[PDB]
Amino acid sequence: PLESQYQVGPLLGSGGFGSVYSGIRVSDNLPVAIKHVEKDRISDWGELPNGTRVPMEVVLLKKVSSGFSGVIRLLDWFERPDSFVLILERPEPVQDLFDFITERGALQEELARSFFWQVLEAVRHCHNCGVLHRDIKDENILIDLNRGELKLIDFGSGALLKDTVYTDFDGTRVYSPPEWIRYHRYHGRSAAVWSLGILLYDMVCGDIPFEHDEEIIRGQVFFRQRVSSECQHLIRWCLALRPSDRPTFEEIQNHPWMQDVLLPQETAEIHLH
Ligand SMILES: N[C@H]1CC[C@H](CN2c3ccccc3Oc3ccc(Cl)cc32)CC1
Repeated sequence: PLESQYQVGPLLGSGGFGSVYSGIRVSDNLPVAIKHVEKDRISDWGELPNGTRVPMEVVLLKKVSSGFSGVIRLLDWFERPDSFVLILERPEPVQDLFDFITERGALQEELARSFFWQVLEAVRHCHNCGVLHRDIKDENILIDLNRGELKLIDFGSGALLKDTVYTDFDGTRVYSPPEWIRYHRYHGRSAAVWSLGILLYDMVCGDIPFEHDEEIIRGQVFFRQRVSSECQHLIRWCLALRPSDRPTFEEIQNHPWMQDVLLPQETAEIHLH
């Protein structure tokens, strides 16, 4: 019944994640995103609790989509003969963090603090649910412009969280940690923290800190914008070369730069209205 339940609108984007369209749920006019993925291009499968063969992406989304959170929720899904179709929440109006930064340049620290805090809360939620995102970056973060609320997208490179080593990685290279570059090995949480350091730098500097493998491995951070000593410190800690020298999520959120975070609505009033 997919074609009757949803009115399809314009294409929003396409890439390694498939093709995503704007949509409306006909039942109640709820704005949705409709994501199509060809079966040929799915290397990663799992099974539901009740147990049919689905993309791992659906497993992971189902695990994180219970209750409210800073993740774009899976509302429904459908199987077609050559594709899967996912129905996702769609905030309106919305802009991804990559475009937002591209247009406004480097973010004021107050705005970066609010945004970074919300990303931490969302990643914590994922980890709590037993999901590792593995591609945390500006283009996988949506901003609900009216509410000042950030939402994580794209679990297509994600995995079940585990305490043992990962030796596969399909995320974005320039957000990938030095242990991946050097050894093709990482642990979930510490690699996530590295990607968070890259993200935070991107927010306050308006560009990523490392372009080449050699710079990632060297791990020396140069600031191109005026950034507070406390923010520089947090970034440098997240980007520690040794995984065990990086902060835990608790330590990031208890860091002095992260004090007195604005609520999402206040952030929208001050910075987005
Ligand atoms: N850098 C990208 C360019 C394409 C869109 C695609 N998109 C999406 C892509 C992949 C997985 C889930 C997605 O979930 C969405 C939910 C809601 C909207 Cl409005 C959009 C998506 C977002 C920004």
